[PDB]
Amino acid sequence: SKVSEQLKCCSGILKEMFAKKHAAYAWPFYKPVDVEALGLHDYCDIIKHPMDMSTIKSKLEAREYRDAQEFGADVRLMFSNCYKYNPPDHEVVAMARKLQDVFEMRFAKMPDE
Ligand SMILES: COc1cc2c(cc1-c1c(C)noc1C)[nH]c1nc(C)nc(-c3ccnc4ccccc34)c12
Repeated sequence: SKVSEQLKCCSGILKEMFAKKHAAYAWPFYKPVDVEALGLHDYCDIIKHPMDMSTIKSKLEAREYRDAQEFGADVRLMFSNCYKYNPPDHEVVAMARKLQDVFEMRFAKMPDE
């Protein structure tokens, strides 16, 4: 009951995060950070656990998340990596804050029974 409902909510949230209406700020989070293409030679020294929306999508499709808290932790890990690696005034950090606001506002509405 509660768990299947929670996972439909998580799937809905991730689908919205991929939607065209949020694409102008969500697109850097769609795929794993390409360290070689972006020349981020210190990325793996700073970030021990990379995360992105396509990875979260694959984990939802594989039924890897047992509940909403685990899904939530991966979404927040993705934003935390962005805040850790990039300076706070970077354009990508402004995009992260906007996409995190979309996520947190809907994740707050998670079914609780
Ligand atoms: C600066 O952070 C990123 C940039 C890009 C990214 C991921 C990250 C990233 C990091 C690091 N930590 O968390 C995220 C999210 N994926 C990309 N794909 C492409 C093709 N271009 C860019 C990009 C290149 C140059 N300036 C930009 C300015 C703003 C936004 C994107 C870019 C990026």
